[PDB]
Amino acid sequence: PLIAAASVIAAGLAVGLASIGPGVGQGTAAGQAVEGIARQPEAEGKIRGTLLLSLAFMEALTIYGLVVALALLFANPFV
Amino acid sequence: PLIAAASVIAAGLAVGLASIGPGVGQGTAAGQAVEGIARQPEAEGKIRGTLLLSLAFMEALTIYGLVVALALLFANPFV
Amino acid sequence: PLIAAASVIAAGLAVGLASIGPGVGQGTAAGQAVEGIARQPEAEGKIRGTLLLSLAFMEALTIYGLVVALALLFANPFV
Amino acid sequence: PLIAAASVIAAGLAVGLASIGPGVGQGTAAGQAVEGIARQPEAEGKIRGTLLLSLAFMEALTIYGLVVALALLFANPFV
Amino acid sequence: PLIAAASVIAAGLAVGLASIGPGVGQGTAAGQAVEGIARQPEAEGKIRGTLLLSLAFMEALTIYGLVVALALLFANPFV
Amino acid sequence: PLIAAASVIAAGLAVGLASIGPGVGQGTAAGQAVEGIARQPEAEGKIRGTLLLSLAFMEALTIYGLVVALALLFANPFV
Amino acid sequence: PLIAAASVIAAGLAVGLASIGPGVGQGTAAGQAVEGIARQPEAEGKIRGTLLLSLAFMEALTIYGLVVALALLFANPFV
Amino acid sequence: PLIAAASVIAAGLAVGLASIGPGVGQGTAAGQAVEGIARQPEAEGKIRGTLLLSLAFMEALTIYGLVVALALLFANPFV
Amino acid sequence: PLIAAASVIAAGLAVGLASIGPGVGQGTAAGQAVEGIARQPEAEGKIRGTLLLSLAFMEALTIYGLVVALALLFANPFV
Amino acid sequence: PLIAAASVIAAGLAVGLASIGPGVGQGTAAGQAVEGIARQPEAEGKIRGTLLLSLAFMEALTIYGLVVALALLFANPFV
Amino acid sequence: PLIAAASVIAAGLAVGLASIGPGVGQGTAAGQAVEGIARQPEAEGKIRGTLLLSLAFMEALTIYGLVVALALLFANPFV
Amino acid sequence: PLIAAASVIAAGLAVGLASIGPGVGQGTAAGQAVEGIARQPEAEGKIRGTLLLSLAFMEALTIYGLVVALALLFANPFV
Amino acid sequence: PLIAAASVIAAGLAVGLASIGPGVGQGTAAGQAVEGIARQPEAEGKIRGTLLLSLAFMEALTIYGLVVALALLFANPFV
Amino acid sequence: PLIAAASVIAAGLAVGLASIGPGVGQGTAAGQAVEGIARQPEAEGKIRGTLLLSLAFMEALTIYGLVVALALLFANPFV
Amino acid sequence: MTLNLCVLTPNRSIWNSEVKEIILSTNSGQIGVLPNHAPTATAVDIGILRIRLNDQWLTLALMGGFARIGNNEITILVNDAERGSDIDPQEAQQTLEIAEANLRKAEGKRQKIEANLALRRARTRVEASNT
Amino acid sequence: VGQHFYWQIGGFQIHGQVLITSWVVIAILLGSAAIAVRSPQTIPTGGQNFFEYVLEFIRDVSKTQIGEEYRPWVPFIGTMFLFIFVSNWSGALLPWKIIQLPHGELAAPTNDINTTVALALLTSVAYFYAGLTKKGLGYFGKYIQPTPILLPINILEDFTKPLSLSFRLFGNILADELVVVVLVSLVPLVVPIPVMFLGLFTSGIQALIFATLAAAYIGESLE
Amino acid sequence: IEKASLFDFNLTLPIIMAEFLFLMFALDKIYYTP
Amino acid sequence: FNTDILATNLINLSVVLGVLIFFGKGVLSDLLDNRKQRILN
Repeated sequence: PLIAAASVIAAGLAVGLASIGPGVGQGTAAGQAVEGIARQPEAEGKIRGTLLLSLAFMEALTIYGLVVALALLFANPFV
Repeated sequence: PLIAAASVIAAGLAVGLASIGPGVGQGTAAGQAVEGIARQPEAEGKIRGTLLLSLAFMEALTIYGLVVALALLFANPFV
Repeated sequence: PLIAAASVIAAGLAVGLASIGPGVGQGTAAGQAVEGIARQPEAEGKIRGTLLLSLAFMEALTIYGLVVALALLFANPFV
Repeated sequence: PLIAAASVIAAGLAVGLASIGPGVGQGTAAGQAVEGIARQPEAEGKIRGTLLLSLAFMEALTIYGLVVALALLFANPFV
Repeated sequence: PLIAAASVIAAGLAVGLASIGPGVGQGTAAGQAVEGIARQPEAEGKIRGTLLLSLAFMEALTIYGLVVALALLFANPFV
Repeated sequence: PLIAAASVIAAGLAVGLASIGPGVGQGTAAGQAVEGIARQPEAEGKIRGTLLLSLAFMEALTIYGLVVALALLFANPFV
Repeated sequence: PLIAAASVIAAGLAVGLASIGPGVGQGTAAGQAVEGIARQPEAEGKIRGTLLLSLAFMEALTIYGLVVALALLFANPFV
Repeated sequence: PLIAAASVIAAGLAVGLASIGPGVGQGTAAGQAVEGIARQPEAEGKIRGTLLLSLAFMEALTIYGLVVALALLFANPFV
Repeated sequence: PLIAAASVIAAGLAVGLASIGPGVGQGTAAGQAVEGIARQPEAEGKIRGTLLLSLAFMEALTIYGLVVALALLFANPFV
Repeated sequence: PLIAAASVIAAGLAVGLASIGPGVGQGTAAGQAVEGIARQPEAEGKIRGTLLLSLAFMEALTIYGLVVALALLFANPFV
Repeated sequence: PLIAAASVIAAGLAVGLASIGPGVGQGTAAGQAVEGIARQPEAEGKIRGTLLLSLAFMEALTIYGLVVALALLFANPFV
Repeated sequence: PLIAAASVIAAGLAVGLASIGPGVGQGTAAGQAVEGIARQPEAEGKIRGTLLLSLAFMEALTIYGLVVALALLFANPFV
Repeated sequence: PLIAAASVIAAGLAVGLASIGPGVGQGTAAGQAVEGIARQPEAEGKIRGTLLLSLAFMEALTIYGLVVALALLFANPFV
Repeated sequence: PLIAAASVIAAGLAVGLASIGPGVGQGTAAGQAVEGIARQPEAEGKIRGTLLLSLAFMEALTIYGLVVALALLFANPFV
Repeated sequence: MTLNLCVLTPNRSIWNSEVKEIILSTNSGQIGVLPNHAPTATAVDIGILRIRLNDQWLTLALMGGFARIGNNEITILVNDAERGSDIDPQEAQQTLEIAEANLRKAEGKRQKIEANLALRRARTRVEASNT
Repeated sequence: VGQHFYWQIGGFQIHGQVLITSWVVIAILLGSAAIAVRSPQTIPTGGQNFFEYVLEFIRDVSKTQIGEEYRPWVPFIGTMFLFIFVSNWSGALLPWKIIQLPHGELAAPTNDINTTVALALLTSVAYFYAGLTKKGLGYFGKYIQPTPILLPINILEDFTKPLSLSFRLFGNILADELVVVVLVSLVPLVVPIPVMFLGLFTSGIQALIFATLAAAYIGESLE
Repeated sequence: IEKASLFDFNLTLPIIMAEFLFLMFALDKIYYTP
Repeated sequence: FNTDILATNLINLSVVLGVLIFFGKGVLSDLLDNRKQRILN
């Protein structure tokens, strides 16, 4: 009843909020990564390795909110 | 009853909030990716590969909020 | 009763919030895409392809909030 | 009763929130599109095509919030 | 009773929120449109056509919130 | 009773929120319109026509919130 | 009773919110109007006419919130 | 009882919110007015007249929130 | 009882909110007033007169929130 | 009972909110005052007098929130 | 019952909020780390070591919100 | 009972909010104070005196929120 | 019962909010630390020592919110 | 019961909010302190002394929120 | 008592008599100078200058460059400058017409750049001649 | 008004509307093509330059997206463009609310998602076929080559490309049709024309984007 | 009779995936290849 | 399976398909014909 209801919402806001910051973060980083490639195409190999590395670091941040959301929906210990 | 009601809303806010950050993020990245192409057209092939790669990384962030929203609406374990 | 009421609102906020970020995002990207065209008209063909590609990536973000809003209003499993 | 009341509000906030982001987005894009025209009048034909194309992409974002608002007010399945 | 009360407020917030973004949007666009005219007076004819075109695109965004507000106050199907 | 109470507030927030964005919008536009006049006094005739045109477009945005506020207070169909 | 109470608050927030945006708006416009005068004193006559014109356009925005606040307090039809 | 309580708060928020925007507005305008004086001391007479004129226009914005606050506290028609 | 309780809080928020904007406003103005003095020490006499004049205009804004707060606490007509 | 409880909180938020703006304000002003000293050490005597003068003007803003907080806690007329 | 319900939500918001700041933080840092690599490719080895070091420092911040979220869901002492 | 409960929270928010602004304020001021030292090391003695002076002015702002928090927790007149 | 429920949430928000600011703070500092390394690789040894020192100062800020969160969950005196 | 519950939360928000501002503040200051070191390595000894001094001033701000949080949890006079 | 102006061409110092006001074009579009101005450095666009000292203010068209303004002092580096009174207006107008005609014909990526910068040069010559 | 539709049974139920509507799409495509193909001339005659410029456009998009080996996939990406474009434009412009089905409105093949997730599975089979054709059978793009701990993101990424590509096209066509339906009840046909224009403007683009994006996934296989 | 009930995921999706791939192969042959 | 008749579904579609076929045959024949002329050249 109430326990399930609270958990479903906690599952909604966990993944809802998690994407706010990194969604913005990856944006500036990628865009700024591209501008540099435009400036120095010969450096594309160098730039891409870091850019891809960064997104994974940023991408996970929303993974934690995704995992907890699922642990709330599917493997929920409290119901 | 209450469980279903909470879940439908959790389904609304999950996809509602998820688009906030990346919606802004992809914006700056793409726009800044274009400006660089304008500056260096010869680098369009180089720039586009990164730009497309970045959006997928950003695009997923809203996918997690979309998936949980559907897992709330359709394959909801709690109702 | 309550289930329907919650769902209609979840349908309102899903499409209400979804447009916030990308609405801003497409703005900066497009405007910055235009400025570059003004700077380099000869690059208009190059710039437009990316600009159009970006908006579709950004445009969908609000599509997920639109689809869930409709899946809430019309094909609602919970009522 | 309650179902109708929730729906009318969901109809108010859907169109209320939808205009926030794109309202800002079209602003920067258009204004930045004009500045470029001022800089390069000869490029006005080129600039306008993209600017008009962008606004339609941005303009729709508020259309989804307008359509759902009407589908809430007029063709409301739940009342 | 309650249905009417909810609708009147939905009518207040619909037009209340709608003006937020475009109010800011038209501001930057117009002001930036003027600065360019100051820079290139000879381009005033060119600049104005786009500036006026943009405001209509921006102006409508608040029209949707105005129309729904009236459809809530006057031609309200739910009361 | 309740219907009147809701409407009076909807009348307060309609005009309360409407002034937020355009209040900021007209500010940047006008100020930026003045700076350009300072830079090019000979262009004052050109600049003013656009500046005045813009404010009317911006000014109305708060008019819609003013009109609905009055239609709520005075010609209120629901009481 | 309740009707009066709602109206007095609607009278407080109407004038409370109305001053937010234009308070900021007139600020940037005036300050930027002054900087230009400092840059070009000979243009003070030209600059002031626009600056004064702009503030009236901005000043009214808070007038609508002031008028509705008074129409709520003094000539209130609903009590 | 309740009417008085609502009014006292409406009196608190009216003057509380009114100072937000203009408090910021006068700040940028004055500071930017000073920088110009530093740049062109010989223009101090010219700059000050506008700066003082602007603050009065900005200063009133908080006056409306002050007056309504007092009309709520002291000459309150509703109690 | 309730009337006193509402008034004490209205007294807290009146002075609480009033300091937000001008607190920021005086900051930019003063700091920008100092930078100009550093740039042109010989203009310190000129700069200070305006800077002091501005703060009083800004300082009052919080005075109105202070006065109403006291008129709420001490000379409260409603209790 | 309730009167005391409301007052203690009004005492918490009065000093809680008061520090927000000026806390930021003094920051920019002081920091910008220092940068100018670094640029022109010979002007340190001139700069400091204004900087100290400004902080007192800014510092008081939080004093009003401190005084009302104490007048709420200690010399509280309403309990 | 209530204890479990509160805890599940505390588990949702803990990981929901934690990602906001660092999500933005890693973004600027990484993107700015890439731009520098584009500017100085020969410094890629130097830049990457710091960039990777920084993300771990930033990455943990969301780890604390992830750990507490799990300690709330799984090893919850209070249920 | 209730009086104590309200006071403990007022004690939490008083010190919670107080640190927001000055926390940001001291940041910009100090950082900008350092950059100037880097630019002019010979001016370190001059810069530090002002920087330290400023922080004390900023530091107190949070002291008022700390003192009231303690006067709420420990020397609380109302319990 | 209620005491435990309040504490678990206080444990969620303590670590939830703590990461907001420093998450952003470390971001700008690190990224700006990297850009400088890119500019002056020979200074990498010098830059890193400060950068690492800063993060620890910033990192703790979230430690206090982590510790109190645990002292709430595990060594909770009040249950 | 209620007193303990209020206090535990006041303990959560005290340390939760305290870290917001200084978390951002130390960030800009440190990062800007590093950039200057990169610019002038020979000034590292000078820069570090101020940077470390500043963080302690900033660091305490969150200490007050940490201390009150503990005085709420452990040495709580009201329970 | 006043700020002082020295405008100078690569071969010839043109104006070194000192004035109460000038107002000059720039790439931002327009600026004005009055005495004890803050130190500023503006790249000046090709196009006319207007200088007021005392009774009389006159425009000499000048062909772009750099303008710094220090304490109590302006110096303007321009690659070519002419007094607007010393050019006879009609001849300048004729030159402008010739430039326009050549521009209308002129084609190709460098050549237009030359045509465009020459017609921009010619058009500003009459605008000091008339003024 | 209605998102309901009528099934036809062969022991299992399949929607009647989508089969009939995509049949009209197949007929209009083969009909105009086999008109344009019968009498080729060295210099493009009237009406054949349009089909020719279509082919040129398709070649260009595939080539940009794929690379030097664009010419084997040109019929596939050309069908992804033409079937989706003609699907949306047939749903927009062919007047089918005159026709009354037993149980549902007939608008487009893409309105039922089934079409959208089928076309997404066909681009999935396409880029899996390119990746298991040109590259080693042992591994394709999915290998966690860059980082071993990049596997979870990468595995997830494969699932998402067909879902986003399946969903965007489907949601967009359906959303546009709904607006035309939800507008029409409120008002008569004259008011809604601009909206339909806007939807018609997206109706090609979500086609084109699909084909473009589909071609791009082929490129991610071939590297 | 029964009311609307859309958002159905029956075997129709599979059915018009089949009719669509039939369209793509048959229309491939008359129209596009020739 | 059965046909559903109503004059709401398609009147909006006829105007669109007419506008697109007319202005599309215009700009499409112009483009295609131009390309053919270039090949002939």
